[PDB]
Amino acid sequence: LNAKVRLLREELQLLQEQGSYVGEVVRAMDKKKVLVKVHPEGKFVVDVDKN
Amino acid sequence: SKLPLVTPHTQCRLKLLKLERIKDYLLMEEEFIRNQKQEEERSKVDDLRGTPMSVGTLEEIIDDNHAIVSTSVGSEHYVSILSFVDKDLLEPGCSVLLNHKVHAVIGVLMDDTDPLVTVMKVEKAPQETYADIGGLDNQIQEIKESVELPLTHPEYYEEMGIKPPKGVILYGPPGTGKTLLAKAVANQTSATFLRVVGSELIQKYLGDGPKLVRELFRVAEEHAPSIVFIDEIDAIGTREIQRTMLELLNQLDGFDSRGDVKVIMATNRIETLDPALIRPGRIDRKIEFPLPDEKTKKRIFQIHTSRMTLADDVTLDDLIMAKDDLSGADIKAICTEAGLMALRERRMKVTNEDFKKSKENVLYKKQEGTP
Amino acid sequence: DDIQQLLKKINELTGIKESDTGLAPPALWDLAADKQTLQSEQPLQVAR
Ligand SMILES: Nc1ncnc2c1ncn2[C@@H]1O[C@H](COP(=O)(O)OP(=O)(O)O)[C@@H](O)[C@H]1O
Repeated sequence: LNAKVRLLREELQLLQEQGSYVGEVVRAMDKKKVLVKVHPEGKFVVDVDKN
Repeated sequence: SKLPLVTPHTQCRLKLLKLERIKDYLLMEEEFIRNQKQEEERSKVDDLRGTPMSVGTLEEIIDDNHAIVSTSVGSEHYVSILSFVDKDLLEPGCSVLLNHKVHAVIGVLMDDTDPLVTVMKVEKAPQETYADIGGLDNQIQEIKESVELPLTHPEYYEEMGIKPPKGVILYGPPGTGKTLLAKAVANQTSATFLRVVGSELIQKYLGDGPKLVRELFRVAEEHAPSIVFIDEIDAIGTREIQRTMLELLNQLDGFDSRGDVKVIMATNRIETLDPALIRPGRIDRKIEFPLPDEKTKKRIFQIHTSRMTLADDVTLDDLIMAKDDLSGADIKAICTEAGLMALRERRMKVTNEDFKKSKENVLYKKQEGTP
Repeated sequence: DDIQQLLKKINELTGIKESDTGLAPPALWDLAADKQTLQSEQPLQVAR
């Protein structure tokens, strides 16, 4: 019962995070910067996280 | 960058030694790289361009640091230019990085548009060399004098006060090596090579023909030392198509100063060429590619059969003999089909009779018609 | 085959090549004026 309660609570917590877009890179710009193409807007250069 | 060219081709330990030399050097590369500040500059600039940075297009520059930029939503913004952006690298149509919040110009992005001509920039000449062509010596000296020497050593012409020749037509029966010679000269002098095949500049769209040739010359002059090849110029050469001709002729002769880009145009039906495109002012070098003679045919046989394992009984002369009936491409066809015929009967070592029946069958497939 | 695989290993080890940006000679640019103008002026839109 506690397992289901906990998983529901954490799922509710992550459910607040938004849609995060969808992008496709055309060319990486070395560490961090990296160039990407998103569907409705144009090209951006977006730093990458800890991965 | 690319690997060196190992120039034994028979399986010999010389080939080996060259290879393990190369392995040694690349292994030192691996060693060196595996056996392993400006935070002030970064903290100013790469923090002023706070991530993310959008990509837009520059339209006009109004002040020293003020410019108009459009974005992919199509809106137009008069924004400022930060001092680190190279002004001389900025022009209308240029792709520019912009601050996300305040759209300020924060740098030029190297171009990644105009896809088609970007593809035809090829630059992939290194498959051949003057070595791969044998016997076309007169043609070689002609094209060297016309396009290769002015690129490699313009000093002679500048010292002579000579404005170098600015157009070459290659002609002859097909399979004589016009395309091969163009690729070979592109390889000898590493100037950027541009190839566009004839009819492909003919387009359904009214503007697309002249527009395509204009953008091709634009990219050619952008690469600066460049050679542009139009094979089967006959497709255009022999109102709209004539307007594309006018565009090409004016791009050759007309206003402005063209500079360094060289033009090679290959035709199979030179006599059908219109007088305008063969400009005495521009096209002063016409190079004929005759059907190979006995010496040239022998050279082509050696060049093509060189990479093939051969038996002792092959008497190349009876293959060379008779008359100038065929070209180098036909010779390659004989070599290839002789290889297949040796393969069927299970020879990895082609013999004389293989080439004999190969040339016989090719001559059978060569031309046709009722007696 | 070792030629090919060692080439690929070298390529992955050196990483991709820096495409970079504008960034005129370092002594030429910046000054605090750049950031001050960035935070003080307005990115005007353009209208007919
Ligand atoms: N002199 C030559 N030396 C070597 N190869 C040749 C020669 N002439 C023709 N060839 C062969 O013919 C082909 C090139 O034909 P080419 O005449 O350049 O075509 P096009 O007529 O379209 O210009 C190549 O595959 C090449 O191997």
